[PDB]
Amino acid sequence: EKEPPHPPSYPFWFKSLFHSHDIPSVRRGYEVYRKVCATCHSMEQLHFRHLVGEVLPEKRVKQIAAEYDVTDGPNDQGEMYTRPGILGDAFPSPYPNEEAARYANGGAYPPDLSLITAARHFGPDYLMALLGGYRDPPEGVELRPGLYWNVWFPGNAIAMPPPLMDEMIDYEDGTPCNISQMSKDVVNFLTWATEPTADERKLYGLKCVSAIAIGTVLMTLWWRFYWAMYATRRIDFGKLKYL
Amino acid sequence: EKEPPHPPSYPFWFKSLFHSHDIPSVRRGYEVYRKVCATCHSMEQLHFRHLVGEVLPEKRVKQIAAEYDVTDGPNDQGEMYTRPGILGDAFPSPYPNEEAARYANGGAYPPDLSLITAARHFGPDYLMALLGGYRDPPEGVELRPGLYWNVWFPGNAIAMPPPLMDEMIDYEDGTPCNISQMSKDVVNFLTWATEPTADERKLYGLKCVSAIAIGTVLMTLWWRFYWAMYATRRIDFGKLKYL
Amino acid sequence: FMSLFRAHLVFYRCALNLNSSYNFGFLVAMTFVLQIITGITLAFRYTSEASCAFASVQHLVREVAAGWEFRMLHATTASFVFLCILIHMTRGLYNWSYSYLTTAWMSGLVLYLLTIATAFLGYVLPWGQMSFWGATVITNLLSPIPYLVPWLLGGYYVSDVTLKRFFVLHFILPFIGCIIIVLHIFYLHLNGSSNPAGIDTALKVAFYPHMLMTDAKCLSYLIGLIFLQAAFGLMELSHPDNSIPVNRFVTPLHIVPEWYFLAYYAVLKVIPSKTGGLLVFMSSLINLGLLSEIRALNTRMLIRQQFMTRNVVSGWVIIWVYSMIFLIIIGSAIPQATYILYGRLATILYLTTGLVLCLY
Amino acid sequence: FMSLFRAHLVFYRCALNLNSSYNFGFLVAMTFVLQIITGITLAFRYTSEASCAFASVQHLVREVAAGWEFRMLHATTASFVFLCILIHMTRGLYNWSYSYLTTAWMSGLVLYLLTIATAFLGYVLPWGQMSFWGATVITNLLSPIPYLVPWLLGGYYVSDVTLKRFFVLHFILPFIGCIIIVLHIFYLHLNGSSNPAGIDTALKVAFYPHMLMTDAKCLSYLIGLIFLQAAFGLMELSHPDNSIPVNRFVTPLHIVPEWYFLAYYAVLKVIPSKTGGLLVFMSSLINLGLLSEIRALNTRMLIRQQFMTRNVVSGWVIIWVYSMIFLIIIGSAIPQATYILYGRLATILYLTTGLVLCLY
Amino acid sequence: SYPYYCEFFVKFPNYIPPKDPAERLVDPRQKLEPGCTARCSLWVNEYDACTKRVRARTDNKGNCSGQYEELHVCIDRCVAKDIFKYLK
Amino acid sequence: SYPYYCEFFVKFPNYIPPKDPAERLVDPRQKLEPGCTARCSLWVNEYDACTKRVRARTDNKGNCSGQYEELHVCIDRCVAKDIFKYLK
Ligand SMILES: CCCCCCCCCCCCCCCCCC(=O)OC[C@H](COP(=O)([O-])OCC(O)COP(=O)([O-])OC[C@@H](COC(=O)CCCCCCCCCCCCCCCCC)OC(=O)CCCCCCCCCCCCCCCCC)OC(=O)CCCCCCCCCCCCCCCCC
Ligand SMILES: CCCCCCCCCCCCCCCCCC(=O)OC[C@H](COP(=O)([O-])OCC(O)COP(=O)([O-])OC[C@@H](COC(=O)CCCCCCCCCCCCCCCCC)OC(=O)CCCCCCCCCCCCCCCCC)OC(=O)CCCCCCCCCCCCCCCCC
Ligand code: HEC
Ligand code: HEC
Ligand code: HEM
Ligand code: HEM
Ligand code: HEM
Ligand code: HEM
Ligand SMILES: COc1cc2[nH]c(C)c(-c3ccc(Oc4ccc(OC(F)(F)F)cc4)cc3)c(=O)c2cc1Cl
Ligand SMILES: COc1cc2[nH]c(C)c(-c3ccc(Oc4ccc(OC(F)(F)F)cc4)cc3)c(=O)c2cc1Cl
Ligand SMILES: O=C1C(O)=C([C@H]2CC[C@H](c3ccc(Cl)cc3)CC2)C(=O)c2ccccc21
Ligand SMILES: O=C1C(O)=C([C@H]2CC[C@H](c3ccc(Cl)cc3)CC2)C(=O)c2ccccc21
Repeated sequence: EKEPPHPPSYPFWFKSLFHSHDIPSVRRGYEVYRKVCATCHSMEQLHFRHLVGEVLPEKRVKQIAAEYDVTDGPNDQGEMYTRPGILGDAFPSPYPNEEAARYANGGAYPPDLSLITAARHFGPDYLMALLGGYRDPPEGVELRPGLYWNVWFPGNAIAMPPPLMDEMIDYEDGTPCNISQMSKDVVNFLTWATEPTADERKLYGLKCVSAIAIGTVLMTLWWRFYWAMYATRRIDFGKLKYL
Repeated sequence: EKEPPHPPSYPFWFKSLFHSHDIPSVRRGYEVYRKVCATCHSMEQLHFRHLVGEVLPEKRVKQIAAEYDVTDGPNDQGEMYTRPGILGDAFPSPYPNEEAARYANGGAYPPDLSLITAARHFGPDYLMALLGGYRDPPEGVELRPGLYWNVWFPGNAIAMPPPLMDEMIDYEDGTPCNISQMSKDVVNFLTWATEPTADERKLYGLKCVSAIAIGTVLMTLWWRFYWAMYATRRIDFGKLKYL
Repeated sequence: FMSLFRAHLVFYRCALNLNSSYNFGFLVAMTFVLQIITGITLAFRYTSEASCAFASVQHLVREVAAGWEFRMLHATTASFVFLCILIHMTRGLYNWSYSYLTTAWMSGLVLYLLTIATAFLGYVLPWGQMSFWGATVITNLLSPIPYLVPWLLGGYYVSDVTLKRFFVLHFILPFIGCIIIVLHIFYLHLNGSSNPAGIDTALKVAFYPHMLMTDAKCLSYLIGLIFLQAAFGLMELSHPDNSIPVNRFVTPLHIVPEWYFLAYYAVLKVIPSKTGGLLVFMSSLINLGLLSEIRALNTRMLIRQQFMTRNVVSGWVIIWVYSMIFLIIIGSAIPQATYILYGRLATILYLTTGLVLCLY
Repeated sequence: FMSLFRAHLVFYRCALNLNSSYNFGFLVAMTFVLQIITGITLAFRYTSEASCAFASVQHLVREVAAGWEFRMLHATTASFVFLCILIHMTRGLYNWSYSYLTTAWMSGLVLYLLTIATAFLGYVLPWGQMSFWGATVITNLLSPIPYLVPWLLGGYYVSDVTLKRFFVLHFILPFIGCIIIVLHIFYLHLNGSSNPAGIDTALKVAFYPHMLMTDAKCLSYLIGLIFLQAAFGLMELSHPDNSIPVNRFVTPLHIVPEWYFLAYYAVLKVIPSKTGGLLVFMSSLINLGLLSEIRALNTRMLIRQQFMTRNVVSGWVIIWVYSMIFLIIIGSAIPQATYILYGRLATILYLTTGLVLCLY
Repeated sequence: SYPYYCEFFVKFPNYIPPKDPAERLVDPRQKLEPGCTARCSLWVNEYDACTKRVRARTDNKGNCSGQYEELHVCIDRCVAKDIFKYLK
Repeated sequence: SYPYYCEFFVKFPNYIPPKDPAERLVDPRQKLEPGCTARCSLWVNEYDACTKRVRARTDNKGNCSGQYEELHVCIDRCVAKDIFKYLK
């Protein structure tokens, strides 16, 4: 085994202490995820409820949910059936169980992405590096079929094929499509999905810390107020010196 | 609504304080349950493990479990399959869900019998009475199709058809079959299945209570030992009377 | 803390004529300690999920060594908690203990309220039909204030969230109990106990040899009886209907709370207005509280002798007890006009004989 | 209990020259109270089932109002508990507090053991990869005795039964903590605190006005810092790998305990014999215990001044601290020969400098 | 909670052998029913009375389920005394 | 636990407009790669050295994955400085 390298720091808009997420990037990342990465991965913790008002307008989200068949039941006869998805349903998944997922992916298991940036070191910088990382093998190394070389994956050999391809998807705001752009936008989307409460958390943090610091100044003054009366005291032995 | 009547007390072997269950009756009751009552009811809490050593020998119980197909999986391809039952599996059930059960029984739900005698008033006496209770309607009453008159069921109209029929089943010890005998044996079996730990509980109870009572006698003597020294005391005022 | 132990439980001096009726406090404390032990060891294997709580309780009984014993001891000792408390209360109504043991009597009432709450929270945790519909009823009963009921539930209806918080609350309350017990005993030993004769006397005797042995004797009897009922099941203390899984859209066809709740149930059956219902409980508890300062409600100097022996007039406490038993009887039966009529008669008796205690 | 409050926290008289280094006890107590509040309110919505614990913790964050805040405050305040405890210990190693505060020092050690146990039990409840495999490791570590490990587990392997009893134990232990804290303070105020100068002095001053305000000031700073880290996430205190669901047949490829456990981990990496491993912990804790009666280990009359200011020789406590930090560093890294070599160097230093404290 | 509750002083029958191995291919209840039918005659009387009156009143509403229920509860409570003597 | 950790004093680029609407149908990385390739020349040197020596030794075991990994880590850590100037 070896110590894997550390990724470079990219200037994502959010990684400042005063900045929020960047919602157009999040929309584009969601579009990428739907058109590409949802082929083999899952996000079992996400429901369409989460997108209205935070990322997308309600009407559009309902229309998105309507594109899927979702299973429900039992009915009066005790049978199961399929219906169009609704705002209350979780995202769909491509495989019914882990065994089928491994069967379709040569034995490896595609992890659920509901917390992916919180489940790796350097989070989004690691993911951004990983999506760039595919390269030809070095001299003296060969990989068995259905396995690929990536310079940022630990041990350098990974089961996921090269992920991105130019104009494999398209954007509704007009932005041009290329693997670098898709990388940035999908990493933004997944970082948001890892904890949608981020902006609430940070905006509350700011007020809290500011007020507490003002507090601290006031209490420091109050403490010194009492320090000074005994720090400046005079005690004499035998007879009085000064007055 | 009305107050339903109370059943008569039958002299089941177990309802004495010193008696156990009556295991041959339990075997015969299990046979009845398998051949008849398991057509529409379920016992989801019972596993074949429970029968070895308490009711039946292990070999026979394994052979019983082998008669059923039990579902298991997933396999390497993520598919489910069926296998012969084993000692570790729970009893099978005739319907996949409550909706199908109601669909097959004209809307009514056949309750799970895993605790049936503890889930009714007068328990086994009520069940024994109920299985006897089917009779023709009284003057001025008529019941809609698929509904029956029973003089012990509350409100007198019940959805379960007449349950028992002579030599509808047969016994391996040689006992003759008739509805009364089947009633007694199946009620015995269900009473056992309601809590298999009964005999353990009672045999432990006996030792506990006996020893505690002997205790109580000893402590009573010890308490009186100290009662008597102040109950017999003399106190005089002014001068001494007796000595 | 040893010196305190000796001062209060060894050298403490009582009156010679304290008979068994003064031993039931110790007994309720012991049922508390015992119920705490069995509680904690039940918590180690219980599941607080609406999908599977029921089967969690069944697993203890079916597949765990000595699994059945702790559940049944816990179930049966509750009845003895309440029986001992009621004997303990009636003794002090009979003697007019509250004449001078003012704050002790107040503390007592608070402990009884704590115990009611604890028991009812426990009663929901096995998650059967009776549990679900009981919770529904009592939560609807405290509805008068907006949004308080969905908030306390956690939800628009009784839910897994409700189970989780009921479990935590049932965990916590008993120990608050214990703290209030220490407070109780402080007020008690500040004054000193009363006699059955209700006189002041110098013929005192120390605790350790004489009264400690009587405590021990009664303790033996109680342990005996708990085990008898627990192991053999002589009485049908609990109704069978909690043995059925919950259904949110169908009630059970016959309904009977635990016996220590039947009298209350009777009231909810017979008074027309729901608010009148709730106000009867509030009023009766306020009346009991009011006895703490009975010396002030009159200018005649008070005595503790109620002269109830050989007395054809009997006493208001005895009429109270018989009215309460009658209410339990009617509680148990179906709703029918005649039961309701005698219900209302008994209810009027129960209310009036409580009001009248202040009128010496 | 008000009179006691006044005697011990208002009129109690300290030395004039007590600086901030004597404020960290109060601080650890406050982190205890705070951790208890957040604990209880987390228990109301947590699920103790192996099938669904993980998603239970995720539900708080995703679907509950202010759900995220309590989880993160609870997670982050633990680090401050341990940081404050270590500062608090090192202060008294530096001053040789244990010279006369014998039983206080013993009580301290017991409280630290309680805290380790509490934290580790907590660490299993979110039920991720690191939780499962950590529990596996520590339960295998206490294997020497037959059947004790399947018994404490409840089972042949870490299971839902294990989760249930860990949850109940993590509930209970903190309050036992509180009781031992009262005991701690009894022994402390029996003697009276030491000075930074280690002399006896009559220039005392009362607590309420002067020292209470310093306590309050430091309290403000600590509340500040906890909220800063909790809301913005400046430091990666906890590794990401507990974010992955458990798999019973595959370990995580890289392993890093919580920082307050890394030094211990380092030892388990470098000593060959597993029993030697466990014995190092036992021996070091026994050595710390032995300091309680250091006055007896020699016939020269003892002083508390260690004359560490301006001293080129430094002091054994400082070498201990730096050795411990070095062990944390090595804890964090991968297993490789050179790390193990410097590990063994640091381990020898850590053991020797603890043994040597007795040799004055 | 419990499967059953203990009853004091219950009397447990000895198995009266059938006089013919074929004798209990027919339900023993049939041999106890006549006697009890004779013992519960007052309920038969009242049921027949109600039957007559219901058939007469002519306002086209009436039934005798009460008295029928009482009749059969009586008969069953009689049969229960001897039925277990004939079962193993 | 957290999705990311805050970084101090980060510099956020202004979007350099493409000179031709068609200009970024091709990946901007291609326009940053040459310079960085020139900056990491020592790693190219060592990788080619190891390649030669591995091809020579003739005992039929050898590889140069180390130096390759270092080369590409260098190039990436260079590219990361300017790539976000060309993305919206
Ligand atoms: C015997 C009593 C037992 C009490 C038990 C109470 C219930 C406890 C339940 C919880 C468990 C606790 C366990 C401990 C209990 C206490 C034990 C104890 O020490 O008792 C002391 C007790 C009395 O001691 P003491 O010193 O006289 O006490 C002072 C007095 O209280 C005098 O005190 P005072 O003079 O200072 O008065 C103060 C006042 C203070 O006030 C109070 O304390 C009042 C409290 C009243 C209760 C209020 C609350 C009620 C709440 C509702 C409860 C509902 C429950 C529903 C249950 C339904 C059940 C069906 O008390 C009174 O006024 C009390 C007098 C009441 C008179 C009532 C008269 C009723 C007559 C009924 C006649 C019935 C005739 C039927 C005919 C039928 C014909 C067909 O003595 C004994 O029990 C002696 C031992 C006897 C042992 C006998 C064992 C025999 C076993 C035989 C086995 C055979 C086997 C055969 C085998 C054969 C094989 C072949
Ligand atoms: C300043 C200190 C702060 C301490 C914090 C400790 C950590 C706390 C963590 C938990 C949280 C608790 C919260 C409360 C903390 C206490 C607060 C307090 O009251 O502090 C009092 C503190 C000291 O009060 P004192 O009365 O002097 O205390 C007595 C002394 O201790 C003297 O006592 P003694 O003379 O009686 O001695 C007894 C002895 C007793 O022994 C002990 O207590 C020893 C304890 C040692 C620790 C042992 C445990 C360690 C366990 C392992 C921990 C591992 C953690 C790993 C963390 C990794 C992080 C990366 O203590 C000692 O010997 C201590 C002396 C140690 C000397 C060490 C010298 C090191 C030199 C390092 C030089 C570095 C140069 C780098 C150059 C780089 C060039 C590239 O004073 C202040 O803090 C004054 C307030 C300052 C406020 C400044 C705020 C500025 C904000 C600027 C904002 C700018 C914004 C810009 C915006 C721009 C926009 C354009
Ligand atoms: C099927 C062709 C996939 C598509 C489309 C995407 N992913 Fe995937 N991924 C897939 C497999 C079979 C694996 C296993 C790799 C292994 O070595 O076992 C993965 C793995 C990942 C990982 C894990 C990286 C790590 O260090 O563990 C990540 C972070 C990941 N994949 C991300 C990801 C993204 C962002 C995708 C959309 C651009 C995407 N994947 C698509 C299978 C497939
Ligand atoms: C399908 C033909 C069934 C067979 C065979 C048995 N039972 Fe059943 N049972 C069935 C239905 C549809 C119902 C519902 C009745 C209703 O009114 O809704 C029942 C009900 C019962 C009950 C409940 C009695 C009560 O008071 O609630 C019991 C105790 C019961 N059944 C017992 C029982 C036994 C012992 C059987 C074997 C002899 C048996 N049933 C067979 C459907 C069917
Ligand atoms: C005065 C003290 C207590 C009283 C009166 C009390 C009362 C009850 C009651 C009446 C039940 C119902 C049991 C049933 O219906 O089968 C119950 C159940 C329960 N109690 Fe308590 N209890 C007390 C203390 C405790 C304590 C201290 C704990 C844990 C720390 C606890 C944990 C439980 C649990 C887990 C159950 C569930 C039993 C089950 O599911 O079968 N109890 N309690
Ligand atoms: C957990 C509940 C309770 C406990 C543990 C408890 C405990 C005790 C104990 C140990 C005593 C002294 C010995 C004895 O009298 O048996 C006592 C006395 C007393 N208790 Fe309680 N008790 C409880 C509930 C109550 C209640 C509900 C009331 C009143 C409504 C009450 C009122 C009194 C009074 C008045 C006395 C003293 C009577 C006298 O001295 O004449 N207590 N209690
Ligand atoms: C000194 C006191 C305590 C300490 C040091 C402590 C420590 C911890 C730690 C380190 C965790 C891990 C949290 C995580 O990894 O995200 C935790 C979790 C937890 N603690 Fe404690 N705890 C304390 C008191 C309590 C108390 C008093 C309770 C309840 C009465 C409690 C209930 C919980 C619960 C429910 C969790 C689960 C958190 C989750 O699942 O996200 N804790 N505790
Ligand atoms: C929950 C854990 C602890 C709490 C709440 C606590 C609390 C306190 C408090 C309030 C004081 C007096 C004020 C102060 O010194 O800040 C104190 C003093 C002291 N504590 Fe602790 N402490 C804890 C752990 C420990 C530990 C782990 C040790 C030793 C290993 C220890 C040993 C001492 C000593 C020796 C003193 C007095 C020092 C002197 O007077 O010179 N305590 N503690
Ligand atoms: C028959 O006549 C009598 C019987 C009596 N029995 C007893 C048991 C006591 C008693 C109870 C508690 C106590 O101190 C304690 C407080 C609280 C605790 O806490 C807790 F929760 F109970 F464990 C423990 C301990 C000290 C004394 C009496 O005074 C007492 C008085 C009389 Cl006249
Ligand atoms: C800077 O110098 C000092 C600071 C000091 N700060 C404090 C906070 C105390 C102190 C702590 C607790 C206490 O009494 C209590 C015991 C236990 C409890 O219980 C629990 F759990 F903490 F809430 C509460 C309360 C009484 C006093 C000191 O003596 C003290 C002494 C010195 Cl020299
Ligand atoms: O209809 C009721 C009902 O009325 C109560 C009632 C009994 C009295 C209770 C009670 C009343 C007052 C106090 Cl101070 C404490 C408890 C509240 C619930 C039940 O316990 C119940 C349980 C299951 C199904 C239905 C019901
Ligand atoms: O290999 C380990 C390991 O060695 C420990 C160790 C760390 C030190 C702990 C500890 C040691 C001593 C004391 Cl007094 C308290 C805790 C025990 C568990 C872990 O915490 C761990 C967690 C997850 C996966 C693997 C591992």
